[PDB]
Amino acid sequence: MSLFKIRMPETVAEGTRLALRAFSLVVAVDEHGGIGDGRSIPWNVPEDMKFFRDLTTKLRGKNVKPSPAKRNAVVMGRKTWDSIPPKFRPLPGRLNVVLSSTLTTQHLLDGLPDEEKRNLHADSIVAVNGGLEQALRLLASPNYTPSIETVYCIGGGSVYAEALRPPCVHLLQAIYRTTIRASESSCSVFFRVPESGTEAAAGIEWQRETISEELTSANGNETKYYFEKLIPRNREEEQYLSLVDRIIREGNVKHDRTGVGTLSIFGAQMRFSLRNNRLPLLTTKRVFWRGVCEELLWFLRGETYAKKLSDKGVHIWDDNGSRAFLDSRGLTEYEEMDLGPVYGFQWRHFGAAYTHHDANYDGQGVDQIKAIVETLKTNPDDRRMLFTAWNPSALPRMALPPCHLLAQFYVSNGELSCMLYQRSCDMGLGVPFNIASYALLTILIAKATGLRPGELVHTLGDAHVYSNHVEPCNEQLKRVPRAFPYLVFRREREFLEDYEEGDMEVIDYAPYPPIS
Amino acid sequence: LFKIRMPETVAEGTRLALRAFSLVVAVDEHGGIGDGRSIPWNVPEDMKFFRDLTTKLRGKNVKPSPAKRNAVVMGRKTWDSIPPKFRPLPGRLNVVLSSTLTTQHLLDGLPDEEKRNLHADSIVAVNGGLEQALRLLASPNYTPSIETVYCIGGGSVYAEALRPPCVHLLQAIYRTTIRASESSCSVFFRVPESGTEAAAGIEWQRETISEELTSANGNETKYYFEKLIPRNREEEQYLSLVDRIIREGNVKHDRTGVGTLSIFGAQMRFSLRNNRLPLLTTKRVFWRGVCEELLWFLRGETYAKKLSDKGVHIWDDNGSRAFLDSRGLTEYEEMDLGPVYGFQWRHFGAAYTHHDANYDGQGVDQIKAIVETLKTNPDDRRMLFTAWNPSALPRMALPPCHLLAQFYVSNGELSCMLYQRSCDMGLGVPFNIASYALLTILIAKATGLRPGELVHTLGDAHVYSNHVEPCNEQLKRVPRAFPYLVFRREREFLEDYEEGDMEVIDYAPYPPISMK
Ligand SMILES: NC(=O)C1=CN([C@@H]2O[C@H](COP(=O)(O)OP(=O)(O)OC[C@H]3O[C@@H](n4cnc5c(N)ncnc54)[C@H](OP(=O)(O)O)[C@@H]3O)[C@@H](O)[C@H]2O)C=CC1
Ligand SMILES: NC(=O)C1=CN([C@@H]2O[C@H](COP(=O)(O)OP(=O)(O)OC[C@H]3O[C@@H](n4cnc5c(N)ncnc54)[C@H](OP(=O)(O)O)[C@@H]3O)[C@@H](O)[C@H]2O)C=CC1
Ligand SMILES: CC1(C)N=C(N)N=C(N)N1c1ccc(Cl)cc1
Ligand SMILES: CC1(C)N=C(N)N=C(N)N1c1ccc(Cl)cc1
Repeated sequence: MSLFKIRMPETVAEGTRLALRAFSLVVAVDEHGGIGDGRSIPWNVPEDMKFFRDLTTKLRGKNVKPSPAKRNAVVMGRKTWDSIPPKFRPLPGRLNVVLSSTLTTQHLLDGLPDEEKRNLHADSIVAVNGGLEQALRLLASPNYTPSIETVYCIGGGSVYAEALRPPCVHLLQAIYRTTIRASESSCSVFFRVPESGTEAAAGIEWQRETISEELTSANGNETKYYFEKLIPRNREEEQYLSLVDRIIREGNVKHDRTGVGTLSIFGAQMRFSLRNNRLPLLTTKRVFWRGVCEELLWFLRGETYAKKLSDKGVHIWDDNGSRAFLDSRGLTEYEEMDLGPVYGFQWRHFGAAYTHHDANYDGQGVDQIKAIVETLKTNPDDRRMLFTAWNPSALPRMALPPCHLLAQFYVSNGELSCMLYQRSCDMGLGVPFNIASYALLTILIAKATGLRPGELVHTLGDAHVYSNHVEPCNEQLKRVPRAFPYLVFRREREFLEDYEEGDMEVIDYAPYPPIS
Repeated sequence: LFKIRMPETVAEGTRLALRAFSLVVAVDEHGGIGDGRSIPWNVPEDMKFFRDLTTKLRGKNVKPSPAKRNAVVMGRKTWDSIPPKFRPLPGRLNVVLSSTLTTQHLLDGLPDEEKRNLHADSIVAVNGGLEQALRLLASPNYTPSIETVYCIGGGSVYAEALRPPCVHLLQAIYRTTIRASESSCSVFFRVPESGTEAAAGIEWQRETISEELTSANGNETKYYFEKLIPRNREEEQYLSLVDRIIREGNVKHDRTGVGTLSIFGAQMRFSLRNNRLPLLTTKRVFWRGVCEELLWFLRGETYAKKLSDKGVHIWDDNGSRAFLDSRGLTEYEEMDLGPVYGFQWRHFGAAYTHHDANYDGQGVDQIKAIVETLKTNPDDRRMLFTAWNPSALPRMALPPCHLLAQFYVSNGELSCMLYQRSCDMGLGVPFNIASYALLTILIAKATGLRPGELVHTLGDAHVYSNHVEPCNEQLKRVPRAFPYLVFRREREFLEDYEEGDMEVIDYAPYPPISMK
């Protein structure tokens, strides 16, 4: 359509490029915090060693063994790489990234005992002339992201130091620390977690997710040790968990005509950071992001024919798209799964006359989306940049009124912010989905106007919890939220409407398992 | 037929149960009101203070007439204490609580008949306690004619005012403490402590406390004043948001050079229960304008001359032959704004020619439909109306600032959520909280429901650059208790309601900002 469509700008890829890849950290220390006796660890512990081996090699989803197209990487200082017997070098099943200003990828290769091995481990060994940051940077490249599932900082006194301070600390998703109660090993380097509220912690609040019971090693000195997984507390996801909990403890009970019950409160707001490629996909329960992605893209394109979603295996619109339901809405003239002028149609053709989904609508009605894209690039402080699908005229003609019916954009310091207005909000499955959807829209719109993603604000109206969801939503409440993942684009397009779900990839999403 | 008919529960939805009052009292360093047998301390300054506060009216120009005067409530014992030759307290309605004395009884106790008749109007007895007295001053005879009620005494009455239900109605407490040389007392005055059950959620705070004064009564009596008020967290919601904006907002500049400090996304809640009217107290809100424009809105009016003809020129700038022409609205008579606000509320989508046309029946009447769903299916999650119509903004003098509102019904109370895109914290927001509270209250009256809560959601919240100094001044004032809204008479239809049908009682805002 070209002119009917919104042409992505040249900076399209400039304000969304992953600058630094997210990672985790594995480490062992003594009761005093020591980590290494200068070049060695005077305390090799069987259990801890197997743990490091398992943690760093295994992938999310059991039954999938590492391979060259999907594996984990480890980043280590040169002195650490040097402390590994050349015979066990490199650590198998992972991409070994070494920090060195004296050794090149080639040199590390030379170090391996024979040629054969040097060739057999060629794609598993690369040097980086820089510290952690330049390594995390190298990793974010198209070649390693999403290729490398998880990056693990396996250590080195200087790497751990770079990792625990801005900027690399803002990407540290988890800290796995093994504490061995050594009989005496007072080393040199102390590994310490910045305490909450101090300047060092840089605003981050590290809280345990899990702590193991004190254990006894099968080694020679029955050494005692324990494990701990530490994560950067997530206030953002907590807003959500707090609101669900309040609805369950204080919400009002209501049963509709169907006998469908719900607990609910009225009026609420949430904030979600969208900077540096941050996607707020909730962690205490996996979110259907492919479903989320396909539908948002479905929106911006002005679609109304749900079959396109159900063909790509997304069935969120079947119930409300059937013949039976449509007939109950008086839309007996609509093809099955032809919802009418809903969501997207009102976004790109407000007030246009609707007939059937396959008709030509180009140039019809007010294309709100195309004007907001144009105003942001010429008058970013305009206070009237908002779209609505809430059209009282077209409403009866719709399969049903839109739940997320209003959105507004704000600009400050080149950062695109978006406010959302959801009249009805199902906390259990609806709200998380909607948070992902609008987060995506702000990113895609940001990329189209030459701005950086900022924040997503969410205004809830009637936000409920189904009765049939109270218990499972209670189980979930137990879990403490983990760090959010990030989304990257593997390719850009010429027009906003051209983006496909595959063009982007969600990296480092470690959501808790399905509630039992 | 086009107008919204009021139900017969119209008056019951907002009947003023108890009228709001204040309490004046004197105590010694132990909290001794007196030895139950007359206050042993005549501290002249206190007497003139008492006389001044309880007699004068806010209108620093009106004299106490039976049509507009202050009331004074006291127990029989306190009324006896008043020298017969000085009964009743002149210039104030004397309200006496007694289970034996009668309106005629009190009267006869006064000597000469000349005053026994000139004061039949300023004396009245109530056979019951304080709670009954406030319920009696809430009748149409006293509210709003009585500008303010003053519980002036009796240990039994003070105790009642300090406990529910009467406390929830106490606007303030004036307490003078005397350095008592005589401890001859027995009953102690005590303001419930913050957080204790006795305080019933109310947190009493000092607005003012004087320095130690010395009476010219020849005894060197040391004494001091106090003005305690119920903490108004709700207005502090607004005071805080302004502080935050002024303190950390994004300074932007219009294309005309006009400056603003801003933040995007905020929310505020306001209780509309029991005739509570959330009119900020830190700066007087023009209620006569609010009320008239809202009414103007409900009627679906599009002609501002009708509002300017009532001393409300808020739309005179956008009603200019000049402004209008810029908008290309060349064929619009002056002051004809086009299909804005009200028009989209009652006629969404109708084609607009001139404010003269008859629109009855045209477009969608969002208000009607809500009022109906409200009385038959109060749980429906689609009770919201919008003024944001992209196909018709270009024909509007201006696009709506407060563009969307939704309703929610719980326990028979009506709540409302307002969405305002641009928000002038300096003048609009305060005005807009007023309007939508009024709107919510009237909607309740129209649907046999009780006013619940008003939720205010903001988009671009800003403080105009040249308002910093004034707002900073206002921020120094501790918010006072919100006033109450009442209704002298009712109506057969909602479009019929006139500004003079409701009265705003007990509104004691702080004086104008000394903007030198
Ligand atoms: N308890 C535990 O879990 C662990 C303990 N250890 C212990 O720690 C000690 C090793 O720590 P340490 O001596 O700090 O060694 P490291 O393993 O951190 O190696 C440091 C080396 O990494 C390189 N490097 C680091 N930062 C940069 C940078 N910004 N730019 C370029 N190169 C960089 C340099 O290589 P180059 O010299 O080539 O320029 C450098 O000398 C040992 O005693 C080991 O046993 C190690 C890992 C884990
Ligand atoms: N220092 C100060 O600031 C003040 C000092 N005082 C002094 O304190 C003393 C007040 O006496 P105290 O007994 O505490 O209180 P009151 O003066 O309130 O006298 C109580 C009397 O008020 C009436 N009353 C109270 N509650 C009810 C009710 N629910 N229904 C009907 N009638 C009711 C009764 O009249 P009845 O017996 O006829 O039924 C009752 O005996 C006085 O001596 C007065 O001078 C008073 C005010 C202020
Ligand atoms: C096994 C050990 C000591 N334990 C932990 N927790 N973390 C590490 N990074 N380790 C480690 C792994 C490999 C190398 Cl080369 C050095 C230390
Ligand atoms: C003047 C005095 C003592 N002082 C205060 N602060 N409050 C009262 N209510 N007073 C009072 C007024 C009238 C009567 Cl009859 C009794 C006490």
